[PDB]
Amino acid sequence: ITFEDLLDYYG
Amino acid sequence: TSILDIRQGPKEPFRDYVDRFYKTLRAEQASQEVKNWMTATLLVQNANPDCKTILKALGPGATLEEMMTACQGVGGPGHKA
Repeated sequence: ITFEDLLDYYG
Repeated sequence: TSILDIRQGPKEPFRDYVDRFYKTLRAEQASQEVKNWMTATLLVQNANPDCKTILKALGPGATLEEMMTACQGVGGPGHKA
């Protein structure tokens, strides 16, 4: 996974 | 702190570790591209042994949701005795 996936998940 | 310093506790829920990793990585001074690479490598690398096994098995195409599901209860179940 990418940082973008983290941003999407928690954002 | 440094993203390099974030590692899953021996019994820490994977969901908790991902949250800590995200919080630290947000603050890290690096390019977006580099943050992507950090996520793509370090998150699995610095998972505890039992989660790390599961995550490698799931493969590189796994989603965060899928990783969360697969690691549920590893180290746990964490209910009061």
